[PDB]
Amino acid sequence: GTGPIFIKEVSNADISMGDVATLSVTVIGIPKPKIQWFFNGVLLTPSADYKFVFDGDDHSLIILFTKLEDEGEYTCMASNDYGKTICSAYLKINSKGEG
Repeated sequence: GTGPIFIKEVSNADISMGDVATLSVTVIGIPKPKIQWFFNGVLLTPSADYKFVFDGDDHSLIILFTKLEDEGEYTCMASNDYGKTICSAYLKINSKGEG
């Protein structure tokens, strides 16, 4: 019965606008921790262009069809009966446009 531990924390990433953005972690703990993702501190929910996927101990956030507005600080939080643990990364979206 241990708190959650990030074996693999999220990494910063640089993406061109429109490409797929991914953030990945590996987490362990008993009971199996639950994963949540935040953008500049606000909870993200699954939708057509955000996928919350997992496989075993691995979790990923997948952002399809990125727009400049998706640039910012993404936080992974893992939670179980014995604690809560976070890690964060910066997603930079290199964009082209006109005012």
